[PDB]
Amino acid sequence: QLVESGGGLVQPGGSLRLSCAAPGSRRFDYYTLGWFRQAPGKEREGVSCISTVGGITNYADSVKGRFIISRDNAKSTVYLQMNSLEPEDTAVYYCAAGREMCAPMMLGDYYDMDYWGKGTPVTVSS
Amino acid sequence: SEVQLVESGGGLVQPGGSLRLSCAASGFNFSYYSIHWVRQAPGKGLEWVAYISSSSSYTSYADSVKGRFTISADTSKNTAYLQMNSLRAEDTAVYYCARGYQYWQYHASWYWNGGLDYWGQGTLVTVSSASTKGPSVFPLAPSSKSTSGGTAALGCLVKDYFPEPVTVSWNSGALTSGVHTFPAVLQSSGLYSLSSVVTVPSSSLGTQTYICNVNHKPSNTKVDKKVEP
Amino acid sequence: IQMTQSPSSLSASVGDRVTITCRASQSVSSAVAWYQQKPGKAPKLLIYSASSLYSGVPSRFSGSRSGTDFTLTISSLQPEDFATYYCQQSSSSLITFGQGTKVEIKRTVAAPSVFIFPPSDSQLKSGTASVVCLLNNFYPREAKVQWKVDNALQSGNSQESVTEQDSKDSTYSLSSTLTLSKADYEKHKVYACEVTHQGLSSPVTKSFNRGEC
Amino acid sequence: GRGAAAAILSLGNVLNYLDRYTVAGVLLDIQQHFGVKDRGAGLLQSVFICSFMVAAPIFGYLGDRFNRKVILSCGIFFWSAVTFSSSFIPQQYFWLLVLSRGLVGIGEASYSTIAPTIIGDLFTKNTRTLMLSVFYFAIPLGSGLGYITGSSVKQAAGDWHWALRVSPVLGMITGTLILILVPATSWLRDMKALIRNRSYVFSSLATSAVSFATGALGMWIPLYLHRAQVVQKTAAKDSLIFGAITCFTGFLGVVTGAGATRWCRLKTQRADPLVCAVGMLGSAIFICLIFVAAKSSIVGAYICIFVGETLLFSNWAITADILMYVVIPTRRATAVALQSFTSHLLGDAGSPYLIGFISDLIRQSTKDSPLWEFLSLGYALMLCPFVVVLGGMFFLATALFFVSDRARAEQQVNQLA
Amino acid sequence: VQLQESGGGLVQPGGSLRLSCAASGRTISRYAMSWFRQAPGKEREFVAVARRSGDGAFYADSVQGRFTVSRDDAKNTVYLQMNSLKPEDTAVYYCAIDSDTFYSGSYDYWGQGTQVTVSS
Ligand SMILES: CCCCCCCCc1ccc(CC[C@](N)(CO)COP(=O)(O)O)cc1
Repeated sequence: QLVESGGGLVQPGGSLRLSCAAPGSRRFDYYTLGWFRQAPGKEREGVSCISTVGGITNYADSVKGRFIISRDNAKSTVYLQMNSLEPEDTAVYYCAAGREMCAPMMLGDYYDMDYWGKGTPVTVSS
Repeated sequence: SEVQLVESGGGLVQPGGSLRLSCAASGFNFSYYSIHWVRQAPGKGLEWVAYISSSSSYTSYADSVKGRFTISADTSKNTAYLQMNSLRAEDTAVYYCARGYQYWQYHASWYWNGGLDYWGQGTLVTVSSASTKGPSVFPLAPSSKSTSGGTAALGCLVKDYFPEPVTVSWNSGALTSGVHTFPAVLQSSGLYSLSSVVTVPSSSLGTQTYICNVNHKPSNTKVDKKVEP
Repeated sequence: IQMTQSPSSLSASVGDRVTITCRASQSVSSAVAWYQQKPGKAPKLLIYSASSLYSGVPSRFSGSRSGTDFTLTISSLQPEDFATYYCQQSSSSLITFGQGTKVEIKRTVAAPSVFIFPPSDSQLKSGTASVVCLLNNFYPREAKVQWKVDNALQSGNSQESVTEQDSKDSTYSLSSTLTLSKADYEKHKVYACEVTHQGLSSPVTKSFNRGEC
Repeated sequence: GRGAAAAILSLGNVLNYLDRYTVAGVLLDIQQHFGVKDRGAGLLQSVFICSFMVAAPIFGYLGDRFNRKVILSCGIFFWSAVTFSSSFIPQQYFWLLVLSRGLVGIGEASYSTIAPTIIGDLFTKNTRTLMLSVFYFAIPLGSGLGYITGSSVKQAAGDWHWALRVSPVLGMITGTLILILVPATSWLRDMKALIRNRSYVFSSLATSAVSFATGALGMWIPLYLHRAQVVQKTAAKDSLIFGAITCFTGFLGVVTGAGATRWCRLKTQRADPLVCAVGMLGSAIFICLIFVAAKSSIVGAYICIFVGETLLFSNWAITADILMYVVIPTRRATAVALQSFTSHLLGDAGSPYLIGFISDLIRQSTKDSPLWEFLSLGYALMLCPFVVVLGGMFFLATALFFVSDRARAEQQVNQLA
Repeated sequence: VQLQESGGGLVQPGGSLRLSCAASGRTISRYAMSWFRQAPGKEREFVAVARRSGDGAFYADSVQGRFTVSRDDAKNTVYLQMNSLKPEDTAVYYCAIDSDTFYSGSYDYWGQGTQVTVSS
């Protein structure tokens, strides 16, 4: 699989940084990365994605200007830097890899992914 | 689409038998979530029973059901099944199915605790060794020892009925002020009983006729009784 | 395994402030879920992760942590907030629920009304004697009923039944039934029901002497 | 019912493919009833493919606007009727049988274009793929059953005419059942950009090479084996064996290719063209050994057929992945159609005729005896390894530009929106 | 174990009073206590009850809105604070202690009572 690391309890106005890694000598470079989230009352939704060659990034409408996604395929890792967290950002975060190109209005679709992770939870306290 | 969960399969089974309950889901992607089975006994608190994810390798049972129950799933039809074997008299309860989060074991911790989102509505499972029967009705007759400061009390008593419920009325719905019906009590024998009481002014005992009217649906019976000193 | 909830029953008035405590000792110790149930329905997720409000729940509920204890708080009770409340923990591959605390309505103390009813003749024809002792319109709920057959105490052969709270009087009623065989019934002279409550300075006794009519 | 619709359409496809290869299985017999030579016996497949190639886009155009059940039923009825009525042609008229092949081509083009849309619109995003897989896995089965059915009926009745009459009955039945059990239901700016895409063009040329080899071999091998077995003086079981073999090589090739690609995608991002090229070169090495073993042994020829047969089919499901890896989402409708047309034009439209023509040209300059009758076809079927080697080279030239093409595609997609 | 009541006497109409009830030889932490009234020529009836810590205190219809109670387990004593006194309140007050851990009302240990008068 893929493996997610990070996650925890923060306070409003804090910050956090999650990482996803591929154990072994696997390279994960054909196409490989996007970040998703799920909350208790609602349905899963894509949060952001990054592209194979250029370094072209897309975010959803509700997280623009706060989250930042980045890639590093020398050591097979991907990073998500979350800032200015708020009590409605509390959820479980996942990591996925598929084949379709990186574009807007591709974020929300998660029925066509090849590999999924297992989750890491983030709680924003008061 | 709205999220729905519906149970089915509840009913009456004699001791030593077995049952199969079924929970059917509608509105979500069945293989991103897990299914939990919970039960509540008549007059007590909630208790957790069992757990299954999609892949039939994430399953779990509680200490008091291990070796007797068995849970399984079917993702083509979106259904979960619970198989109950070797039942006993202490399994009488109402059962609900609820929606989990599939990886609640792996990321439960110091600071998480995910929750259970949506619940079903419940099926009643009865475990008993009786035979259908009709209730016997008697009067609780007033007297001077039943009188208190010009206020008298009287009532009727219903005994030995199976299964529940029954219904009790007074003067065919006429008198509906000061009527108390108590919840059913289960004797050691295996049948239920209850009583109903009303209060009246002391003088009114000479002018009015009071009738206790008993209706019992499963055995199709009706009884009428007159109450007087 | 079991958590302890405190208090197991409390009474309050509309507009007041209520807090409930879940005390646990298992391998979470800092993350508890809280649910609500009304008579004859299904429960409803109310708070998760010890602090987070569910989706579409009124905002007057809150949860918090102190030491190893968790507390739930309602800041202004409303008529639809009279129910039973549970806490949940997940300490292994197992899950456990708490014991539940019930919230009722408060009023002024009312001493019960005590009545005694002997068997009818058809009860004797059946072969079983039943005696019914009745307490009516009292508050609070805690009360004690004792039986005396020729000034001897009986235990192990009585049953009690109690109604829910009244929707207009907000009072209680209790019925205690005592059963003997006909042979046992016809071998005594006096029967009596004795009642004690917070509102009675001395026990109230009601008697019945066989042979009268 | 939906399951009934899927089952009936799948059976329709099996019957669709059983009716292309009942002519190959009796080829040797036809060349004696009409007095023709190899030049004349290649046309029977060449005209079929030309008519199918030109018909398909028009019926795709029609199937969007009008009733689809009507058009499917009319197509099945038409080619069943023409196939049945073709088996009475008198000896003196050969051009009539070629015309019959053209008409059957039109009739099958209609169904092959329209049925996938009907299956696609009934189902949803998750279960559509499985239903389409069951639809498409009717190609090897029907293809092999063609050889088996033709040869078996000719064996039983004793007259090759009867090989052209069993199928129309089953055509008529399904043509009516598809009216009862089924429920009802600028391109120039793309061409100006799809010819500057080097990976797309090179993949299209490689697929055309595969088509050349497949069409020529699949029509001419069963007769060549018979000629070889006559020369050895130890001799219609050959077509039966060929059908039995192809029925299983069809599935084995695809499973092998998907497994190898799935593993290699986690080492580099050039997995698809490299796997395809390696398979093509191996298949060429093994194909070029039948024309040597058959002079000595017969079982060696069958084993070589097995291995080359299997390795030539491994790139069937990986060309669609290349096409959707390097082309943006609003040009794929144009790209698939142009690719399929071009695959037919340079593929097996004029391949069997060319093989037969060269065989006759060689033989006219040498004494006509069974030995040289066999050797002429042997030396005319050398052109399949040559074009397979070309196909391998084209897949390597695709793998050279794969990554730059993907980068251009991503820049375009994110710019447009 | 004895019960001592202090603070009874006379009050003018509209005044206030505060009386206390202490115990010797026992601790009132895990028990409940009750206050009763008895008028001359009248019987003994309920007035108020104080439970354990945090479990509230209950009043009756005849004293509601005027009186209150409180505990002090550090001094092992209870205190009743009576306000808005009226002539009909003139009576002898009794302080009693329940011995049950479930509040069933076993009033075993009683007191000597004390006189409270309202005169005009
Ligand atoms: C050593 C022999 C090599 C194998 C060749 C003979 C096998 C017979 C056979 C040929 C073709 C087909 C499938 C026909 C198509 N698959 C229909 O689309 C060709 O079309 P497109 O995909 O090449 O354009 C099935 C069996």
